[PDB]
Amino acid sequence: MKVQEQHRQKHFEKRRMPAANLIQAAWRLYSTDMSRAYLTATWYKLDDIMPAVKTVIRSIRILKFLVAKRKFKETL
Amino acid sequence: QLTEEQIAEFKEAFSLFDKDGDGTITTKELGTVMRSLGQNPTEAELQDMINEVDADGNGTIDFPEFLTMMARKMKDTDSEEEIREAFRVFDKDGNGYISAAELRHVMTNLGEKLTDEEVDEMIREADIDGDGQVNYEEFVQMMTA
Ligand SMILES: [Mg+2]
Repeated sequence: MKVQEQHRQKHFEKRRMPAANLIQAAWRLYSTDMSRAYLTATWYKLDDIMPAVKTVIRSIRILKFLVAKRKFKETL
Repeated sequence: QLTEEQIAEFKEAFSLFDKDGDGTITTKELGTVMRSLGQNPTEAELQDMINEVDADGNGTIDFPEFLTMMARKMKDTDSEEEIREAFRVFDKDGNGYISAAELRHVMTNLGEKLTDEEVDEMIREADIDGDGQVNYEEFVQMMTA
């Protein structure tokens, strides 16, 4: 009865950590193209001489988002 | 739908990983570049990243797989649905809204916790009116665009 309710509250709280990880990885991926972290003279110059560096950083965050999305789906 | 130079840019990034030029990215080359930037992934984390895009099964990323991954980013149907499902886990009313305070709370206390400056940049990217509520459905539309 009430144990069934506190069980699904415990099966649901197991999703809250992977759900936060997915949101965090999604936001960090999105912020790669707009964050003030990259709005410096250093990154503009770095992005001018070797734009591959920023693309590499984005590729890593995409791979991390994909891993985070799977682990969240594995808690369903 | 990718321009010829847009492909050349992704090829340049792929070549940074693929240092020896054999057309594949292993855990060695993926982790070497990550750690050159100051990151410290574990070997298991590198295997999980590669397995997300390795459609052959040999434990590598080739350029076609890399190109598709870079083109899709988060713009797919499955990403929009699962990110929305993640926000729902922190939606008490089931109304598609979450208070900016509760969003700040979960981001800085669960999982790979966001820094204070990170979550501040996230809250500024969403819009707040009235009771401090953010419409996270329009927030995931912004991220997956
Ligand atoms: Mg190689």
